[PDB]
Amino acid sequence: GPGGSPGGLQKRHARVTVKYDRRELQRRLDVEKWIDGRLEELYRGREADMPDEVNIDELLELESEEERSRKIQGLLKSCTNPTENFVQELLVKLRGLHK
Repeated sequence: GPGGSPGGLQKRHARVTVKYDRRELQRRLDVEKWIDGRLEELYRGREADMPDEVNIDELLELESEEERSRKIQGLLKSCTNPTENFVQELLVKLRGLHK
């Protein structure tokens, strides 16, 4: 439509925002901004349609490779477009501590 579109948002396949806004890590602010911007890109309605957000948990305070980032990749494993961001985001965040 002329800008205002009725159906076709594909910007939030799930109110999934990471609750990591209080810790010494450095992926918390990005935690809410990375996942919210993820479904904003992804699409919701074909693959990731389901929720997906956990990476920051490990890097937040675990000392274990982005195990959670792999979990979201489990539900988003499908990937159908810029998903490369969703999967790389959860992983990119863990790339702060796990290096």
